[PDB]
Amino acid sequence: GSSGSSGLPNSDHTTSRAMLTSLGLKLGDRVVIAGQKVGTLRFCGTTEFASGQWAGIELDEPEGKNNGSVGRVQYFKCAPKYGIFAPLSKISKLKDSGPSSG
Repeated sequence: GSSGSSGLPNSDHTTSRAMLTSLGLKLGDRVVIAGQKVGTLRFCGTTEFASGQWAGIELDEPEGKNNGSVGRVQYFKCAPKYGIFAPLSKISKLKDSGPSSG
């Protein structure tokens, strides 16, 4: 680990409990990144490369900028150029989306 870098203890303090229930997503559900990209939710929480709430989604087609793992840190397993990560806050449940008016 690293004492002087980010802040507050590690492991503990997880914000991945009051998000899945509030939003309505779970491991094994079809989500949508920004109501555009369609993928299957596999991992949900924080990332090691970036900062904030993310999720390791797995697109059905080869349109991802990863292969399940990011550099040295691993999240989920999948084919090459299939796994991708996007802001959970930006990832919502499939369907029920459409501003229309703008």
